[PDB]
Amino acid sequence: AQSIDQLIKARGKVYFGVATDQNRLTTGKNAAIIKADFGMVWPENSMQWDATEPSQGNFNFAGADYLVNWAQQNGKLIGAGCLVWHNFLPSWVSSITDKNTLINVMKNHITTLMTRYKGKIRTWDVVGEAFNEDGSLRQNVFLNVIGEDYIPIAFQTARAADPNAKLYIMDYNLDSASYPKTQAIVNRVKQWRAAGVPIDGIGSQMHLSAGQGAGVLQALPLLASAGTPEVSILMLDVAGASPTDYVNVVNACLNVQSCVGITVMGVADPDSAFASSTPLLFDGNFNPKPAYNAIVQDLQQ
Ligand SMILES: O=[N+]([O-])c1ccc2nn[nH]c2c1
Repeated sequence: AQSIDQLIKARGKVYFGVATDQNRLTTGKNAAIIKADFGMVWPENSMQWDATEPSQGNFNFAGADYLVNWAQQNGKLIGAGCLVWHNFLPSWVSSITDKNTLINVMKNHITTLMTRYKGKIRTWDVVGEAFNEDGSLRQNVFLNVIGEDYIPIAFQTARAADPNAKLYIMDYNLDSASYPKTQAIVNRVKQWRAAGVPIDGIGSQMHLSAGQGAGVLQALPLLASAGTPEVSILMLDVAGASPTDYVNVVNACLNVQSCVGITVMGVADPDSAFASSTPLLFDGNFNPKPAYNAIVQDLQQ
């Protein structure tokens, strides 16, 4: 067996996933590789705020429907996001200056997207990139205008929109247990859960430099100590694609009982935003790279 999704499921995890979108599925060998080797897809761009709600209350789902329908057509799980973050955020939103207006805009955005696909989506990334590197909360428009309540409200709204989905907060630079940001998200998530915020998961966005895989072995169990039902690895790529870095990340998930799976940022190196760092698991000829084969070896029993 050569599918890393099949192999990780045979170790008891839920999926090995990949980010994609209509533009990828219509070209190259992406669809064929995803069908063969991955068990879950995420929309890279098509579910982000600027794509789905380019003006207030005016929604569009052309790309998102394409991806969701492709996943259902091909028997793949779906993760989607990000509902509330500063990236891909239209200026019409970040121009809002008052709490109630932004709350209602945010709630309508969450509810409309999640209701459209109710029951079909495994995981929603509800809040993203909410932390500064020092562990304080990032002064995005949601924090600046709503205040700290925005995170409780976002999660409570998402739970109502689709109670079947696993609701995640996600961030990057959570890759060392000694880094302030990693410690802060754990402390805040534990506080938020004790306050009744339904945070089901922490997702670690792992855009890694060479050699950073080893730190994840202790960072991931730190993240899991916040008490969420789940943790996951998102947006994974590694500059140089060292088998060692990738195997370390996989082993971290294997060693964390609440880690449900791993999502890689793309399929083939030339299509990565970081293509020249050759950071993915397939080369430009769509052949599996040494890191892919090292994952296969690590997961086979
Ligand atoms: O894991 N992912 O590659 C991924 C990509 C885009 C997203 N938007 N929200 N969550 C996401 C996860």
